[PDB]
Amino acid sequence: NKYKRIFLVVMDSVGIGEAPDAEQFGDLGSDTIGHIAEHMNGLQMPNMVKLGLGNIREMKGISKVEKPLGYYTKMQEKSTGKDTMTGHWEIMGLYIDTPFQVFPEGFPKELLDELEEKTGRKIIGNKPASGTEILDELGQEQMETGSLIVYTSADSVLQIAAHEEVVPLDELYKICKIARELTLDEKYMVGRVIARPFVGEPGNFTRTPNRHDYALKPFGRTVMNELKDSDYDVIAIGKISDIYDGEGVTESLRTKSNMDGMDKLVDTLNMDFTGLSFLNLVDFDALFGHRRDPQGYGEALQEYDARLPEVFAKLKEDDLLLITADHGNDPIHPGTDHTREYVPLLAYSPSMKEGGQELPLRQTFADIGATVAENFGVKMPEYGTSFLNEL
Ligand SMILES: O=P([O-])(O)O[C@H]1O[C@H](COP(=O)(O)O)[C@@H](O)[C@H](O)[C@H]1O
Ligand SMILES: [Mn+2]
Ligand SMILES: [Mn+2]
Ligand SMILES: [Mn+2]
Repeated sequence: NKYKRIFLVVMDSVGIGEAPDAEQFGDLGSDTIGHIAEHMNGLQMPNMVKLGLGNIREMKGISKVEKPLGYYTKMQEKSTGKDTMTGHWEIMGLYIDTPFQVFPEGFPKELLDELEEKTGRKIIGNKPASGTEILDELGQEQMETGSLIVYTSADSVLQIAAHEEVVPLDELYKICKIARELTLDEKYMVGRVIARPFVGEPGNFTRTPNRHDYALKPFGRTVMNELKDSDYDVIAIGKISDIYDGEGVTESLRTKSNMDGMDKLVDTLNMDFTGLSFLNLVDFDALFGHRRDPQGYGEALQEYDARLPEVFAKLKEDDLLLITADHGNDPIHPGTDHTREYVPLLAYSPSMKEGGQELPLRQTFADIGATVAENFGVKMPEYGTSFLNEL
């Protein structure tokens, strides 16, 4: 093998400008990093600059360098969707024709009626809301009627909330399994069905740790699947394991923030393993992208960049670092959904003694999976062109 360990970092939603097909998604003028850089009056990311982020595209405070540490380019998404599942599944060697849906006006009547008819329970709510806001509004009604609080977020989820003393956990889990079967439908395909049990009284409701997720498996066997079957290590950090529904994962590390995510990346650098370490930094998307907060987004990027020098110091000669994104989420853009954007790609190894160069534009996210697969000599994915030999 050329590289013993590959460390892949997904900076979630950190796009680098509108894709060629952005108009179809209503995403013209979208530019995640660029608008953040403009808002911040110059983004302070000297370590990403040294890798060659500005060499991909120059933005305010992000300039190009003569000798970048590693190789640089951007990737174009080939799959139909701009959601998290689609992005991550493509990265690992798949092509997804059927996009996952978001529901800013609530779920369609047809789906809710069929869920009512199958469960024998009424449905209240049907709108985007946080866990705290929806329980204060409809929690008391739920307790008194025995109905189900169905709600969503800015992402592709269907959440069902019910009181543990009123609706038993096992009954709530069975309802979510039915909801999962009904949402395996093109008209209303959700990425994740989430059980949201809660306890307490009107005025003081609290969500219990009895939360259960019901996700879909990737539409095809991934490079992660092939690595695991060939006895390689596949360490998932953050929400990576959940996104792939555990497929191809040998070990999973839970994180609570971006800084905690970088701590667990440092933990894997200290581990004697052979294979892939896979990190997702979710804060960019969940906290700032969807909430349209360019200031908080900007600060988070600067906080992330300041952690990189320690990562550079720990990388060995046979280690490869890959930094990318799964889609865009422009914090200065209409609505609450993601943006169809190019994603940056940086590939760095300390063994690159004379630095890196420009790679050809990656026509699919699957080029990463193809590179990972060729490196470890496992079955090549159906989609993607490896850039291993260019490095
Ligand atoms: O808790 P996570 O990170 O798994 O987040 C989970 O629930 C969130 C709701 O947030 P809230 O609690 O404010 O309603 C969703 O947006 C997200 O898709 C889901 O993975
Ligand atoms: Mn848009
Ligand atoms: Mn994402
Ligand atoms: Mn999102």
